[PDB]
Amino acid sequence: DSQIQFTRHASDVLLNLNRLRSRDILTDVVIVVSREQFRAHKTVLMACSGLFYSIFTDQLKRNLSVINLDPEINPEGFNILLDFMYTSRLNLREGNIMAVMATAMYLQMEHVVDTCRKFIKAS
Amino acid sequence: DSQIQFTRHASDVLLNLNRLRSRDILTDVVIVVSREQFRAHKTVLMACSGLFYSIFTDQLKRNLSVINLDPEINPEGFNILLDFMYTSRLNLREGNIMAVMATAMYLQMEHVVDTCRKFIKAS
Ligand SMILES: Cn1cc(C#CCn2cnc3c(c(/C=C/C(N)=O)cn3CC(=O)Nc3ccncc3Cl)c2=O)cn1
Ligand SMILES: Cn1cc(C#CCn2cnc3c(c(/C=C/C(N)=O)cn3CC(=O)Nc3ccncc3Cl)c2=O)cn1
Repeated sequence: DSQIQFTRHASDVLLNLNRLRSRDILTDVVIVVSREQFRAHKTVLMACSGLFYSIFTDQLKRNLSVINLDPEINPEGFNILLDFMYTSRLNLREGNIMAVMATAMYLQMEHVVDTCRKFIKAS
Repeated sequence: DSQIQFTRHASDVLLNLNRLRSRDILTDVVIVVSREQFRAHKTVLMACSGLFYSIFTDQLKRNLSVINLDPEINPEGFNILLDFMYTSRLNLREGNIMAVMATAMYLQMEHVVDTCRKFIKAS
């Protein structure tokens, strides 16, 4: 009938999902990146990453509780991207850009990769 | 270091969460409303509703897979609100406003209740 749009709702949801992550509430996977580990919600990972979408949509892998990433992936770059997934904010710096871009390619995050390219273009 | 804001990210996440709901992927609770049932992600419910937050944050209830709502709750009003949670869009109409408002009070959704009040004020 009469539709009403709430402009802050999606950001408020994402904030609250991040609050749950910070309390480890209903997290259902650990992502292992070399010597570090990061806990998350599979649904958020799938929503933000083609790699995680492809993993958890397969019935064969959906119920995995631990995912080991490629040993070459930089844990800092992963952490930057995980925080982006839950905040919409990307901490890109000359000192991290290459690792973040390579990690975003691996995670299949095309908009982040494109933004990294724009960052390179802007020096 | 250098922070970059992605303005469409939160809405894109929510869209993808709704796509998962529509495929029943990683849904982990059924909400029973009289003769109808609705499947959802607990994390989204907790993010959007004080009632569901209070239920699932308690360790006693966190692992419940079925929640029976009060038998007085209107399934249409619940469905409208569940769709709002996953879309940011509220379908309010003269024919549903009272049931939606009462349901939003029960679900502890203050911004929706306030919007219902504004709808009443605007006739
Ligand atoms: C080498 N290389 C490959 C790539 C790539 C790619 C394509 N690509 C696939 N998938 C994606 C993104 C994405 C956005 C991330 C961002 N902000 O950049 C989020 N996803 C998951 C998704 O679409 N999930 C979904 C779909 C439908 N229904 C339910 C769900 Cl959960 C995404 O960008 C970059 N470099
Ligand atoms: C009788 N009556 C009582 C009320 C009420 C109330 C307060 N109230 C409590 N809770 C809420 C809302 C809310 C917004 C919904 C909307 N769009 O209107 C979302 N929540 C869950 C939440 O804050 N979750 C959360 C918090 C912290 N950390 C993690 C998480 Cl998941 C919320 O409005 C209305 N009528």
